[PDB]
Amino acid sequence: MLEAKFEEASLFKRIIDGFKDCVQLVNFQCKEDGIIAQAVDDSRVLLVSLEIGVEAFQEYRCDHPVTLGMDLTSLSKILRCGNNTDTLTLIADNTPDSIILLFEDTKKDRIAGYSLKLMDIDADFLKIEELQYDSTLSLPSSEFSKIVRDLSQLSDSINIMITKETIKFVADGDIGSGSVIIKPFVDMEHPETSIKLEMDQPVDLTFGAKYLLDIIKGSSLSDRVGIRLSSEAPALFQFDLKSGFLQFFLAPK
Amino acid sequence: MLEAKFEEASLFKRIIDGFKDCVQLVNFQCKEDGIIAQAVDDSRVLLVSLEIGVEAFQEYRCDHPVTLGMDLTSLSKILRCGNNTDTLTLIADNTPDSIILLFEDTKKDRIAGYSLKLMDIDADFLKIEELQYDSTLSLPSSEFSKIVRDLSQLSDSINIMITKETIKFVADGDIGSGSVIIKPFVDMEHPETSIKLEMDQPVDLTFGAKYLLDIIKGSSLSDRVGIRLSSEAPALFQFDLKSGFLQFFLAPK
Repeated sequence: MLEAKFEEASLFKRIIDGFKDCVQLVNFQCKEDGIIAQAVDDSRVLLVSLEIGVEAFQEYRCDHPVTLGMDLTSLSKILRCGNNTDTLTLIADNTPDSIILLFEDTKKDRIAGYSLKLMDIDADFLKIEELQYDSTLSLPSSEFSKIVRDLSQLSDSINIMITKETIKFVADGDIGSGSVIIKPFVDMEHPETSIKLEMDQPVDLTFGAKYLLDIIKGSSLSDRVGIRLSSEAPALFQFDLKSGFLQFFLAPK
Repeated sequence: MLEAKFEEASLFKRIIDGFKDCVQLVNFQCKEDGIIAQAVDDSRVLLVSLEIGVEAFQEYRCDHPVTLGMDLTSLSKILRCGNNTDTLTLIADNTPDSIILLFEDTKKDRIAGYSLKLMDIDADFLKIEELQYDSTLSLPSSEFSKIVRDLSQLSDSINIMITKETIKFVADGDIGSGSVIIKPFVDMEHPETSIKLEMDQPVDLTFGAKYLLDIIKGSSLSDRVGIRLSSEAPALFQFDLKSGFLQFFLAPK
């Protein structure tokens, strides 16, 4: 048996939102300390990686390991029906054919439950090693969205350059041309607004805008996003959850 | 989908307690206005009949009719695990192979769920008609237990006679012999303790003690029990629930 209950259904919706647009079928591997879910883009360009620990749930129980392979387009249509402020409880038995999603509001005395047919996903193992990066930075995730959403109009590629106190984004296409420079800064009154940069080595990297358009969809999960960049390895984008994260690994062109 | 949630798991335990000892396999027929479950004794002597309306649950949802055929010995072993003060939620999908029982305590942040395999019961339809009875009476259900438990030791049969202000029980066997006479009475300060009798016609009936031993197991569900007796028809024993009842129909020897 598995019982994983979110205080706010919304949390789970937004988790599925960072995923559904760039991968369709994902296994969710539940065990005693919580859930990880990890998927590749088809084209092997984008790896997505979720961790939700026990502490993220209102109440959680998983005595024996289960894999919940579920279609995110389907899952997402069921999640659409929940009030975004409801209780969400996931329930699945020992060897599951199905998952049960149960929206509950103890205030209004309203209860709803939906059933989602699990499927056999059979994905490639993902070997995600822990690395050292040339540069590390954080900023409000919504500042990151706005830059990505704006420059994306102009080019399929966005170039990111990091130099001593400079984070530079550039997009150059057929119609137009964009350039944004942000500087690390400490915000006395509002530290959540700060841009932090830690640079061991300058970096200069190009990424497909389409993939950055996918990653910025993790934004609703966290005020801030952490970007780790390196000349040899894929870049890493991370949105911290209360007791977990959503990570994207992206390869430069 | 079906979601039927009891504020107190205990209510459901005691409901299953009035049943499990005299019938093993019962269908529970859920629909929009709630659940009825009805079973015969093998020997066709004892009919059991449950009604639980919507108002009996904390929250209830059943849009489409489902039959939950379940083994009460099994069901009862799962129910044993619940804290008697917990939340119990029953969940079953559209066409169910299984039922899910979910014990929850929002105070301790403890959650447990168990799965029970439904089975195909195939019972006889029960034609339960509404009748006129010679005599009708109520009394504390626990007074009824004590009389039945005591006289049962002495004889496989208990004789019940009703005359103008007299309710008489008699048991006569090989070892011993018992006689209890209770008189209708109004209890000023404590009306729940009253014995009420309404007699249209005297009655004189014998019943198998074993079957009365089964019926008095409905006692934990209600302070009072109503007994309706007639010379032509089976006797009717009823424990009222908050918005339903548990009935037993019993044929005299």
